[PDB]
Amino acid sequence: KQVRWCAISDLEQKKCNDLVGSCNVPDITLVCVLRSSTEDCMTAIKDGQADAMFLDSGEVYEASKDPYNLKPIIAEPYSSNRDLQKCLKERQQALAKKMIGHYIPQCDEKGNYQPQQCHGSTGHCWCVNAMGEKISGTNTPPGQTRATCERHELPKCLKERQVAFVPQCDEKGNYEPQQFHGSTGYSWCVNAIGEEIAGTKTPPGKIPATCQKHDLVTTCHYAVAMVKKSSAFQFNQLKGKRSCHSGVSKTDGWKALVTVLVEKKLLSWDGPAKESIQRAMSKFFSVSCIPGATQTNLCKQCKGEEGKNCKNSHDEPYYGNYGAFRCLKEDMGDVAFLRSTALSDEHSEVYELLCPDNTRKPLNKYKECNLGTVPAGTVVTRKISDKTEDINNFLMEAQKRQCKLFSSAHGKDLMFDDSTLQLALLSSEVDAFLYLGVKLFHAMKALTGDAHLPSKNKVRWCTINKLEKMKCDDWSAVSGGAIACTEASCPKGCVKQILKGEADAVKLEVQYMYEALMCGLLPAVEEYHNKDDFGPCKTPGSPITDFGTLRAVALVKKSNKDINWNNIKGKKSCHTGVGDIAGWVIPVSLIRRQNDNSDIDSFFGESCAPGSDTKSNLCKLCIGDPKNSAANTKCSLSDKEAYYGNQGAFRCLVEKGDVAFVPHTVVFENTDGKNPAVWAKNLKSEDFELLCLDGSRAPVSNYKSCKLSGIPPPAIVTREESISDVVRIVANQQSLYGRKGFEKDMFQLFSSNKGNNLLFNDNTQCLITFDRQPKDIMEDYFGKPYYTTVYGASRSAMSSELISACTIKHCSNSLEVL
Repeated sequence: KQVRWCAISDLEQKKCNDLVGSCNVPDITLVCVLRSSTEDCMTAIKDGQADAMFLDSGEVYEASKDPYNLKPIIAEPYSSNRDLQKCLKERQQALAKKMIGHYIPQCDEKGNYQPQQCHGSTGHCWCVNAMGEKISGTNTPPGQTRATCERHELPKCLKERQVAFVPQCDEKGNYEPQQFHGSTGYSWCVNAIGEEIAGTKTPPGKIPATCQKHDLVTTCHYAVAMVKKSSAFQFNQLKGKRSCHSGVSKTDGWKALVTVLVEKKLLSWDGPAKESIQRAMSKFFSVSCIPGATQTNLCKQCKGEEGKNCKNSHDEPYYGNYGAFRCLKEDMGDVAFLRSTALSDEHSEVYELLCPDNTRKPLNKYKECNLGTVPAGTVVTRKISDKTEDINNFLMEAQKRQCKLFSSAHGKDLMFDDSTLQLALLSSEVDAFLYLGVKLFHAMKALTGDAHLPSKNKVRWCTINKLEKMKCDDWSAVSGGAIACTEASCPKGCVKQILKGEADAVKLEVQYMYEALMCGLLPAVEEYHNKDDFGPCKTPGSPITDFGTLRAVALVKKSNKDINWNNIKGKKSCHTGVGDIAGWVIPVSLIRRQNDNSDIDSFFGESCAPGSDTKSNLCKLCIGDPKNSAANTKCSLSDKEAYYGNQGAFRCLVEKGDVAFVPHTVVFENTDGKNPAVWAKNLKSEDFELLCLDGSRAPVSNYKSCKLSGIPPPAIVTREESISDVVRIVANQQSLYGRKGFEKDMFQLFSSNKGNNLLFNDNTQCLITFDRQPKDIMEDYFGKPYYTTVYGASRSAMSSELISACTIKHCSNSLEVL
């Protein structure tokens, strides 16, 4: 019902009052809280005196910590080569605007851009490639012959696959990051457009380089150094010069420049633990105006009034990009460090750029004469997110109602970057780390001084609950400084901690694996479950007969002789639950692979898949709670189902089913006398059969050959610089607290008085160092069958915030490169 925005200057508050008066959003009132600087506004938000504010990307990492503890919530979205049905989304967003006479993208039947796009109110038309970009030169006014529009929707990867080394592309048609030559056995990594990145080519037999995912994006902004053409100094002569900066905490004003100076060996400084950055910089420049700085000489050139001088605020006239430009123009500085948004051609007469290659270039080449790419700013609120909903509602309704958000007659870049086109809500999961990405986050961390000092003799294990934490603390007490503990909420959070340099290793089930391997983490060791062969564990290296991995299988009655694999469409199927690998994942994957219509809600009839829609066919014959008429619990992902799990899905094949999808063990777990005492009394393991791929059958004890696929074992993961460490520290720790370890009376790695299946599954036999075969990482852990069947042998089969954070954003002028 009310949203308080924090303004850092008088001009920002004037724009805020303007928007209070003009922008009428129903049921949400706007309020302007005035503070004197950026930091004061952050504090006011932390104190609940205000609700949200805009921040530069560089100010984000320090905002997520004490004494602010803020999180990003609303950012500007970038166009990329990963967007799907972009025309439909853009058309919807345009139709949602409360205005008339604006361009509403025209879509065809299939959700693709019409090659010709017209602006209705003006009569202008133009041509457009698949991603909506205007083909240069095709804008035609009314009354003039329209440019004939071709259909530019063939991607470059598919255009290269034809006329043919044959690359591998994904379902949409982009480049797979890992490329493998079929003629000459080799492996390398490629760009977002197919360019081979140097230093990655690998002859066969050798392990291949770990390739990283690339997204091609447009409209990137950069940090630049600007100098008047009359001056004659270069980059490595900055020492002693007078500088103008946008702000002490901005990326375009401070942080990128510092990273460059350090890499260029120009800044006399070693580490942030013994001397702050501002000291070294104050000794580097003579006099400067760097808003927010605490060194006297770094504020001499500023022109703010008494008390307003050198603040992170427009009250300081030299604050911001345009403030630094004004500082350079009035000759209060020799070089201005700012963003490529303040660039204009009206300035290309007097001003030029100053490249880190000790050369000068005109403004228009800012793409090749810069200090780094600068991500867009973000709206931030309290990490507790008590007001995210209201802020998002107000901002998006103001965008629909065409309020003057990203412009003002009072000044430039007030409240928001004036270069902002549209603001969109981020996932609630996104914090500073997920927003900045792994690389940029680690860079911010190393710059602020929180860089962790790696220990090659201590592994920090991550726990997912308090019971795991208690077992970890027992292990750490009996460990002798080799095992430490960290706390997280879910395995995904542990992977985040590992990538943030706050933890070292963690055991992941296969379901969490695809993301982990996608972010550069490798398997150090794996969980052995073969209850019958302790050979490979007592002498580390003795060959492995079988790993004890689960085998997903389809189990049927010998009574129903007609059910074969090539006719499973329509039969009552049985699933352990929506999410389980053997009970749900493998079958639906193989189905959408072999039957191209790929509809599983209609493929089966009256299946029991606990976890699907209560009204669909996937929740019939699901007897929910036999003796509980006080609650309807049918089709639930809990034991309140009489069909959840291996046992519950086995009840289905004997009751009202024709086929079940379970691990192979279930048949031997509830038959042949070793069964509970209700429904599987006189049932034997001979009365059942398995379904194989070629459409035949076999006895149950053929799960090695008549199998759907193989389930990869749970794996302990860590970073590549810790493998050789973690492995050995595991080995040392396994000869002491394993099953046949020396001090098994002190502690067991595979049992606990605090709970069951903590840290590792209780039926685990031992841990084995993951051998790194010379092939793809996913193909090595998952195995070619599982990989190809579930993920389609692709690195684009999944999209989450974490993979988006492990992504290199390849900047380009446009996606027209096809």
